[PDB]
Amino acid sequence: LSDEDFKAVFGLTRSAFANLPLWKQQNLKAEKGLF
Repeated sequence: LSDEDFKAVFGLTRSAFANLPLWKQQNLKAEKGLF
């Protein structure tokens, strides 16, 4: 998960992802297949 890859696959920055609730974080990770 490089910065641009993160932003690409999540459609948001690490900060904006961290801004998300834990369940949303895990949801997005799982959705992208990132364990």
